[PDB]
Amino acid sequence: RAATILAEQLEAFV
Amino acid sequence: FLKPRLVDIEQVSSTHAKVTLEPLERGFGHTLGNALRRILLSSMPGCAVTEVEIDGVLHEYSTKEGVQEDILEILLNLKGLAVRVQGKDEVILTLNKSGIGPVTAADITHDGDVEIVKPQHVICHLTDENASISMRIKVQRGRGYVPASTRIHSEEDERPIGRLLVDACYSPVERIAYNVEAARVEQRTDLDKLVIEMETNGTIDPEEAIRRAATILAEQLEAFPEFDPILLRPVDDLELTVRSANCLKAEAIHYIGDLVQRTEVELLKTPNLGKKSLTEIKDVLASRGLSLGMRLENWPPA
Amino acid sequence: TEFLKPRLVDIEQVSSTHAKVTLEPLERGFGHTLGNALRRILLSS
Amino acid sequence: KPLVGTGMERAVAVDSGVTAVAKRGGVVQYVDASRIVIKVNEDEMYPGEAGIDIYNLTKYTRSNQNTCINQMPCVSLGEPVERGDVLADGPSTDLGELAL
Amino acid sequence: SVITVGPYLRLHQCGLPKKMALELFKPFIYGKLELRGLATTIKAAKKMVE
Amino acid sequence: GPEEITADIPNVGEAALSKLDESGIVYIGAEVTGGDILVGKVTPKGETQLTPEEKLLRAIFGEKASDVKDSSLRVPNGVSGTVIDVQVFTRDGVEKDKRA
Amino acid sequence: FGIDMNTDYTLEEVGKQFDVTRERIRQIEAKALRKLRHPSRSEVLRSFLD
Amino acid sequence: GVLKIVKVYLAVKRRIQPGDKMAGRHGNKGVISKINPIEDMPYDENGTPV
Amino acid sequence: QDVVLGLYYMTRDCVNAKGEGMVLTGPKEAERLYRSGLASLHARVKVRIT
Repeated sequence: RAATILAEQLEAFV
Repeated sequence: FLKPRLVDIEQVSSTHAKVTLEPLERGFGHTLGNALRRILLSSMPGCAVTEVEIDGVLHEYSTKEGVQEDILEILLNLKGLAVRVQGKDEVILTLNKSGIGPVTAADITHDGDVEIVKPQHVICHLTDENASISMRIKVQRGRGYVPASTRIHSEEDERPIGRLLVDACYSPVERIAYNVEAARVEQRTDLDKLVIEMETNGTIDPEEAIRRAATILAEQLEAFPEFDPILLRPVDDLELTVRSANCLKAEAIHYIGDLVQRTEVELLKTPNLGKKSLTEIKDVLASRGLSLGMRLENWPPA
Repeated sequence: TEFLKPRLVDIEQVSSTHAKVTLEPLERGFGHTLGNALRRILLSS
Repeated sequence: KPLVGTGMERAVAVDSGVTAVAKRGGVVQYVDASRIVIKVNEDEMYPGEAGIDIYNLTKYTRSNQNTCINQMPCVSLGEPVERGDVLADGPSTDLGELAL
Repeated sequence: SVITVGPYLRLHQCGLPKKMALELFKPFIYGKLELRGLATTIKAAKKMVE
Repeated sequence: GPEEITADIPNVGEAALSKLDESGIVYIGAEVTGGDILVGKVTPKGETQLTPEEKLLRAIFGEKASDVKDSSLRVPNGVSGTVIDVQVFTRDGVEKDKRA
Repeated sequence: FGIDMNTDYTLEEVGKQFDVTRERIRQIEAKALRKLRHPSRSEVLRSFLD
Repeated sequence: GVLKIVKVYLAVKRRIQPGDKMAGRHGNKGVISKINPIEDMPYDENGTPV
Repeated sequence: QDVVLGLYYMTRDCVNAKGEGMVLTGPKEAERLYRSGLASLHARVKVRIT
């Protein structure tokens, strides 16, 4: 869930 | 749980630009920013020149008559040549010039995917009226730093001794810096901004780099004995004549295992094999304890 | 120019509330960025 | 080059034979990685033979320590040179100074 | 050879260069290589590590 | 007997004999590493005086044991570079080889 | 050959020791080496040749 | 005794690796320990690493 | 040397700093307070230890 927050933060790029 | 996104991308030069990110929560500017800096510096597509064959040059330690630059100097200059390609992973260019005067990067023949970011870039100078240099500049694409020394292991006949290998400088990124300033969006308690000011050679667009960076970053989150060895050696290890080797390869005989299965009958029925060639093959096979018509039954295992 | 993903992952945990997880193959310099960004997020957020 | 210097490095570089020093002032007729040919000014020139000073630069060769010893031209085609000027740098020398 | 730091090391260990360890343990490597059957004979082992 | 610089070396593959010219000397500009043969050299040693198991081995595989031992100069282990020069010295009166 | 034995014996001597002499023995050897020539037998000895 | 001599001249290019000795002009010696990526390098506010 | 300067700079106190005087359940949230930049490494604090 921690790193999932990270993945959510990147959801507007990749 | 607000996710960030990008905003104005300010290009101040062909060299470098400042990309900005608006919606950043408490402390996330640093967490995202430094991690982005890392991937940005480390892993990025690059097209840096690898192989260079020059005119009369056997090694990089000679000097060509008519040019004040030493050959090693010219290689070192080429390594600093920034080019961008589109459809080709590896293209080869051709450089040609003569007469008195500087040879720039615009003096090369222009190809389909070739884009020269620095036409003024100096490869080498020309000191005499009649003095000419031709070279093939083999430019391939890769990631990270690939020195010339580790490039030779595979080998596989780099015999054209006129070809000097050069260290791979693959990477658009020169300098990356990230500054977080408090960013006030109309209504919100407190949010941060991310100003990533990067430095490039122009061969990569800022949006593209900033994109792939977080692409990879997220991409890491995806997880949170009988018989003779001699039978599998290529026919080239038999060291036959060019003719015999080509004939055998034309008959679908690529390894020693394939050859030792064939009989004299069958080989003589081929369109290109005479008695001399067969004599040679029998000789080289007998010289290593092998022959024709050898059965190994079980071709092949895996 | 394909990339590298980790193929040996093992979580050795002591008791219940404590855990030590390890990941074998990471490209050079990826271990620090991953380790750190996740630590920052884990603690601070 | 030493970024932080003394002012001696120039003397050490030049006084040692590593660098190639102009015998007589003039202009450079030819500048190659191989050789450097200088057309001597008439004042410093002798009456007979006319002549130009041709310096043949030492290229890659074995040193005593099994290092490399090589010279590079620091001058450009058709440049003013003065007597006792550095025409070419030896190994570990920059523009008449000493870069170790 | 010349020595370096290696702070990551535990007190009970030391960093040993690849080539050095190869050359040093050469007989052991031969023996093990033909012990598991990776090498036909000692000669083959020599040729392998060479 | 007299030693030879010839490119004919007992027990070597084509990969080994590739880097040498017809005379047995490595080409200028050819990049080499440890183990590569720089100069093929061979010295006479006759009647090798083998043993029974060796005699069986040879008779099985049909190999003529050469009367010449391989003294060839090869790149020292671990060092890798490019050959920039080759010099051949010959005794006055001895016939110069092809390469020389 | 002299394998695990003192010196070695002429084909005729080997013939005297075998009670069946001359050309006969010369043939066996030829077929013996032959059996050792082909691999799975010869792969072990082959690596001995460098 | 020597009939002929062949001198080959090699040019080897080595850059820098751990174990090499480096020093300033002030009598401060040292040996390169590890070669660190640009990524891990301490950097100023300008973003220029050291 | 480096290590002892480390433990010295770690274990030490200044007169005033972040989190001066506060109280924490144990070393765990002490380090948790420090690493988040909330509390200074050296600050006078009462903590429950076992």
